[PDB]
Amino acid sequence: KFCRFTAEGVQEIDYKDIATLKNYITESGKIVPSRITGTRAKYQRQLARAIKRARYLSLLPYTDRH
Amino acid sequence: RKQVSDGVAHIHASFNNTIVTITDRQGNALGWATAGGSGFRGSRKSTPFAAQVAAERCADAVKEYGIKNLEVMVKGPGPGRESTIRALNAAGFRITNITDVTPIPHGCRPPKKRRV
Amino acid sequence: PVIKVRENEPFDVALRRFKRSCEKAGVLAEVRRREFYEKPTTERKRAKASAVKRHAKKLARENARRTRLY
Amino acid sequence: PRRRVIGQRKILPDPKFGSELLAKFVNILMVDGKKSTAESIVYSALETLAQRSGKSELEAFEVALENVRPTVEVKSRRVGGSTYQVPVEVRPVRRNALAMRWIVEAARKRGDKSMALRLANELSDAAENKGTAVKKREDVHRMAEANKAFAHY
RNA sequence: CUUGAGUCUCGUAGAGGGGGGUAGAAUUCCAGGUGUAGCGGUGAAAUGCGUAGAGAUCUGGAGGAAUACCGGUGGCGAAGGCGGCCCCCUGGACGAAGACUGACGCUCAGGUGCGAAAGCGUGGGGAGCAAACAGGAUUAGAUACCCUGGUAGUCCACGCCGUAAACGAUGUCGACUUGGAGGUUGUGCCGGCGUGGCUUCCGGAGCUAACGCGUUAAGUCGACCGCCUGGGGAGUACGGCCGCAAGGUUAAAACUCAAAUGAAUUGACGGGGGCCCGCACAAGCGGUGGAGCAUGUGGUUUAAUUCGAUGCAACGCGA
Ligand SMILES: [Mg+2]
Ligand SMILES: [Mg+2]
Ligand SMILES: [Mg+2]
Ligand SMILES: [Mg+2]
Ligand SMILES: [Mg+2]
Ligand SMILES: [Mg+2]
Ligand SMILES: [Mg+2]
Ligand SMILES: [Mg+2]
Ligand SMILES: [Mg+2]
Ligand SMILES: [Mg+2]
Ligand SMILES: [Mg+2]
Ligand SMILES: [Mg+2]
Ligand SMILES: [Mg+2]
Ligand SMILES: [Mg+2]
Ligand SMILES: [Mg+2]
Ligand SMILES: [Mg+2]
Ligand SMILES: [Mg+2]
Ligand SMILES: [Mg+2]
Ligand SMILES: [Mg+2]
Ligand SMILES: [Mg+2]
Repeated sequence: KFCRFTAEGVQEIDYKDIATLKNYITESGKIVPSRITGTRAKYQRQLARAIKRARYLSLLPYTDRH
Repeated sequence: RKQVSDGVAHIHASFNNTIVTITDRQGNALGWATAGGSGFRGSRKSTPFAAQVAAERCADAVKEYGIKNLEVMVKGPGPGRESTIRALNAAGFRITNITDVTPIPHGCRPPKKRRV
Repeated sequence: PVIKVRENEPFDVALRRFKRSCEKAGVLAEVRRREFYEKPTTERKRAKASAVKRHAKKLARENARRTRLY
Repeated sequence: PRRRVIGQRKILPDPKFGSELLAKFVNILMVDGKKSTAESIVYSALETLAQRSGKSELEAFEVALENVRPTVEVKSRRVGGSTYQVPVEVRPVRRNALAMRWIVEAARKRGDKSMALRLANELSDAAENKGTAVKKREDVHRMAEANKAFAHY
């Protein structure tokens, strides 16, 4: 488990932080469930909100078959 | 007529049939074979063995192009997904890649459920 | 599920890597679910029925540790 | 049956050639419990089969079995109301049982007069892939090829 | 007067709502390239599509509609409902520390508003799906189920309709009455110790006809409202009101029955599930059904063709 955003006192997940964001998407570009990454429900919503913002700016891929 | 030595095998594995198309890397189809055209009709057509025979004929059908290595793009849920890839390796192609390209809407309304 | 056949990997292990990579992505699970329209009423019932049984099995297993068979 | 409990029944070996294989052939040929009658037919066919190829009494019967023994057959099975014929590998003991049975029923429906000769002509025909038994073998094998797709439950 | 009710200050989470914009995937179609004989569909088929070049694959374009993953007996909303991302307008809930008002409250017939889907009107749009419809099957028949297509509709704007198993089949408000395990969202003090809101399951007393409910009560009580009085006839007729219509709403009676009903119990049954068995299948061998005759029966005939047995379990049976 160990939601790392609660342990590091995060306040926003900042879609620009691609190094952090790529740890929560699979090889095919899909958001990983909080049941797998142990993220707490509050930050998982911010995490998904951040990832969809980075996908729009092409900082992250929607799929692996682009 | 023309030599290539670098092809892509598109396996189209549906529940009812398997279509094997060997294209060149720019997508120009060199040859193709289907399970339905291999002498398998109806129930036989949807079998991994029939899809295997389809790959054997598509390897023969693109023989004069001298293809040495091949990429494998598998599309669809049908029984002849993995059956076709082993038959393409068995024919004598060196498989460079195996990728899934099955389309997923992120879409249109699917047809209504069958009441059988 | 993209697989690159790496250097000095036999085919059978490389093909096993492909089937495993496809199941993690759930491509076959997603395809079968999308071939027929699922009413919102039924997609919510199957969602509720899945949770209700996974909860009951968790409860009914825990008291199995509290009970002997012989 | 629903419970395996089928220890076979010892079978004495052919009195003349001491061949446990050939005793079963007599048993397959036998009618009405008339074993003495069947052994005479088998013995007079084997001598005729031997002196027609000169090989020997026993392995002339063995080389005919080779062309009749199946290696694969279909078993019935229904899936959606329709019947799926599933090819299945014949085990070694049943390969001999089918070979002997095919030869005898191939012989029985022949035009020769005496079954002794009538059998030897079939055992001779199978020696070069010509008779009805080898025809009945190739008919089984092609169906196991036509139905080869269904080799899984 | 301040405890009920409300106002203010700081923050929190949220698919709450209305407007606008935009992204990626996918389907379809259009044009072009490669290519050649099938594709599609089914339990199996056929209708259909294809040598006028399909399907497959690639390139570019058009268009509509829905937002995979996240996603969660998670969240928000009075309910109906609400899900990509961004902006604009806007509603509510909640928490901490106080300040303020000073019963300003609760409930609510009539009335007003909101209210899924289908449907109606006017004008757009139309990819996919798909009532109607057409064909192919299946079938004794098949106004179906299945297949191939396919129009209204589904989408947008504005208006109407006002009904749903609109369900927690559980009116709203307030108080009190053992616990356990979670979810979600604040907050205080030092992962621990508390304290609030909402929510899921289990369970005690109690209650219940039982099933079950059980601090989110179906427990113990108080305030107000709605509704019921056997089944059918019937939420029907007539009338009124409402609606463009479809219809909604309010709402009988004659007549008829002696029950209708709820919950649980024991069986039996299921084209429910699980586990077993049996010449039950499977694997084999020999028969019967054809022939002649023997024998029994049915029927017919007769003066009488004595009576009885007459699915399995009568018919070389009483005999
Ligand atoms: Mg369909
Ligand atoms: Mg009120
Ligand atoms: Mg009223
Ligand atoms: Mg509508
Ligand atoms: Mg309209
Ligand atoms: Mg119009
Ligand atoms: Mg249809
Ligand atoms: Mg009603
Ligand atoms: Mg409900
Ligand atoms: Mg009601
Ligand atoms: Mg309970
Ligand atoms: Mg009425
Ligand atoms: Mg009226
Ligand atoms: Mg049998
Ligand atoms: Mg007879
Ligand atoms: Mg009588
Ligand atoms: Mg009597
Ligand atoms: Mg009688
Ligand atoms: Mg009896
Ligand atoms: Mg008897």
